[PDB]
Amino acid sequence: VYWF
Amino acid sequence: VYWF
Amino acid sequence: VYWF
Amino acid sequence: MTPASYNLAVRRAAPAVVNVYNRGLNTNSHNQLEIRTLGSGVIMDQRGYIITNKHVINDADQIIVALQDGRVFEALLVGSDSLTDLAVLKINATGGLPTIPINARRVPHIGDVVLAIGNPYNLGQTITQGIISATGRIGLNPTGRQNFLQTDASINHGNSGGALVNSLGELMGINTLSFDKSNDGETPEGIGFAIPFQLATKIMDKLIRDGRVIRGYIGIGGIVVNEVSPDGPAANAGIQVNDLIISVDNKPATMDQVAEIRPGSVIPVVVLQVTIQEYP
Amino acid sequence: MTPASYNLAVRRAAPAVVNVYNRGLNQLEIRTLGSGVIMDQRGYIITNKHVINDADQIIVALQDGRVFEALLVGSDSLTDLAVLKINATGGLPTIPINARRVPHIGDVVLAIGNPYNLGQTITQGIISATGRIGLNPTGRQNFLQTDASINHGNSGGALVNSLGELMGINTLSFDKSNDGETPEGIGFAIPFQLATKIMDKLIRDGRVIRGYIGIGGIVVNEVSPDGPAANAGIQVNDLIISVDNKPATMDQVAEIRPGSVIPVVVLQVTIQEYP
Amino acid sequence: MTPASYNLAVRRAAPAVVNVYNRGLQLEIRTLGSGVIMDQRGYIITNKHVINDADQIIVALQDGRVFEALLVGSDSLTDLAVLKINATGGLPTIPINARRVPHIGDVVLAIGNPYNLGQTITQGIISATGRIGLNPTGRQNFLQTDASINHGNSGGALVNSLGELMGINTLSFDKSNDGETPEGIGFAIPFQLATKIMDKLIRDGRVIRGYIGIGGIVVNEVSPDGPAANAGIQVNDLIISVDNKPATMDQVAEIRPGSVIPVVVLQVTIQEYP
Repeated sequence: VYWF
Repeated sequence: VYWF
Repeated sequence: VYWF
Repeated sequence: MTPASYNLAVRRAAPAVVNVYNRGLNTNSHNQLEIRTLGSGVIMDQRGYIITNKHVINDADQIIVALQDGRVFEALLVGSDSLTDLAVLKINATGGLPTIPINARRVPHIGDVVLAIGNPYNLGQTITQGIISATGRIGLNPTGRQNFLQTDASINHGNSGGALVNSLGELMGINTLSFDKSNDGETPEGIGFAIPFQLATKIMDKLIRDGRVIRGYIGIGGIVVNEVSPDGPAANAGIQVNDLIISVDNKPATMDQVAEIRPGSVIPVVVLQVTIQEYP
Repeated sequence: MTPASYNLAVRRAAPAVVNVYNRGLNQLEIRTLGSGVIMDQRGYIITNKHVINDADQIIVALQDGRVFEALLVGSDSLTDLAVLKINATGGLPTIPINARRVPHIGDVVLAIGNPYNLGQTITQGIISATGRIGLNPTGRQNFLQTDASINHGNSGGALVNSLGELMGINTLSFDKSNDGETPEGIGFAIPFQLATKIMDKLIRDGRVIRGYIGIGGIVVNEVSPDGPAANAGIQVNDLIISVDNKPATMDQVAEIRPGSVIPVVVLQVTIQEYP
Repeated sequence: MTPASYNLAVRRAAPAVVNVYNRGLQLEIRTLGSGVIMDQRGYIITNKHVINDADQIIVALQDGRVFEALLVGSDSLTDLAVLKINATGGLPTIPINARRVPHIGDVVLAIGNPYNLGQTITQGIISATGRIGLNPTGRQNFLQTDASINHGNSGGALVNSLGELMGINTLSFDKSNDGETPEGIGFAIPFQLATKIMDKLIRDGRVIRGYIGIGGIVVNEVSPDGPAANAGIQVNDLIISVDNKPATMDQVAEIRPGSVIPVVVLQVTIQEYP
């Protein structure tokens, strides 16, 4: 998961 | 509460 | 139990 | 080099803490002595006086004390105290007894490394380490105005009545119980309590002397006085009903002061003479 | 010989660790409780967000006896941090902090808090690990792990070394078992460096201003739709390198202010505050 | 001043403590655990309960490397297992001081991979020595500690403040009967015993113990008996000299099968402990  |  |  | 270690404390104090067994005669149907509960104890002096927890020895038909050196004795119950949960045993030894190191001038500090000596779950004597987490603690839930030392040194069933010593093997307190009780669901970790050595010792000498701790009961319940339920008799000497008070026996306004005054002595109370009775 | 002791750390740091009570409207009752750390003479105090969430009134109590009504100056859900402020003249005990100290694994540490509202209590352990993700599956966050015992009530309190220097803000312990056993000695704290950084941010912007691009996931692509802030100068699915004069990366994107034009290669985007 | 720390012990020992994965047929992780790299050859000690019924065992060092490992041997009695990996660029090994004798109260560090959170270090002290462990009637020599040990620590290292291996963390007192939860009670196999077991495993693939014909000093079983007790010995009675040596439990197992040994109150051949 990634939240940029 | 005390006990004297 | 002595398992000699 | 040298491994960091608290063995010195262990070597000095461990020999003096004993395994205590509470055995009963009506525990099994053939009435043969059998363990009901077990815990630890601390040999205080060479006369054979041992301190433990009252809850460890309540209603016992036979109290057995086993030392780390292999000797086993039957112990006599000389007295106990509900308020502090302390009990004093006495074994009859010949050949000498190991005794716990006590430094009466040492003052315990929050942060002091500490070691708990006892017999958790009867695995045999075990040493656990932590620090003194706090002082003057109510520990329990109600009042039990009996200052407790708090510590995170792991304490389990079997440690009760055992020793809490610092890194010099000096007696800091008698372990009494683990905050195992979380009123609902959770399991506290590292919250244990112990009765401070100075209190333990004063209780012991009183138990050896009177066979019970005689306290001073004025006659009220509930700074200020006031009970949600009926007051006691001895309050009909020279006092009002629901009020404060300052000087009681020439001194500024106290709880544990009343109890310390022998019953029968007429004392001057301000806001003047009252007679103290033994705490019922 | 004197007894081995960490009382020095206690004398130096304990006075600044306070008891925090989150009182809500049923009248006014205690909803939760925890601890907090007085960071400076101005009255700022760090604590956990979850400890003050939905509070109607926050009370702070010091070990010297003083009690105060506290102001919520800000909070951040990602790091679960929160800053409070108490209007205290007369002087406030402060927490020792050494910005140059590097915490090391194995360092002795003391947890200072108010477990089960028993009153302030100090427990001892060591730094078990660094840069961890706690319980959360995977979040842009890294805690310190310690075996110093922490319980309900320790949350938001201080984790100090043998010198009393703040190492972190205790948060939570490891939750459940794999098969009926209760984990022992596994706790987490936010590194004092990140806590200090988030505090200042909360004090300046009333909250944390993070720069969010417009994609979810080296490589870019999602198992779910992407955000509208991705149509500024980048492609659908691919990898990236130099972004705003720097070779490829997460934390840097958030440290950039919203609205700014950032040159993205594989050419310029505008950062939009994390929704 | 300088902060009190056991980082030295951590730097010296932690690098040799690895994460063990017991995968089982696709291949899926059945259990996690730890392991200790004993020497450069690539021999690793861990708990047998950790690698049991493993279709494939994987070892991961802290430096990033990951290897498939060979199960050279395991021992139920001691719950020990030895693995082998074939590294080439050198391996980190656990410090071992064979002359050092652990003392009750020595400070220790438990090094392992609890709940797969990653390598973690916990500290306590040696609470006791010579303990039979979690269950009596089948004694052993266990080291007891209050250094927090959780699921995942097994097979890992217990070291002192110098980083010296004190023992191999095995299981932990999880719950006393059906009542409460014990705190601060963990066990480890003494390093001296783990070393003696490892060597036997490397050499034979298993531990070859010398068995004769008795079970349950006096001699008498509270349950039946066996065959091998028919080479030249009585029924139920104590003994003294066994193989030119006065009275003995660990010595009979220390003798290898095939050999003939003289007894008194006069010869029997050593069978292997079933």
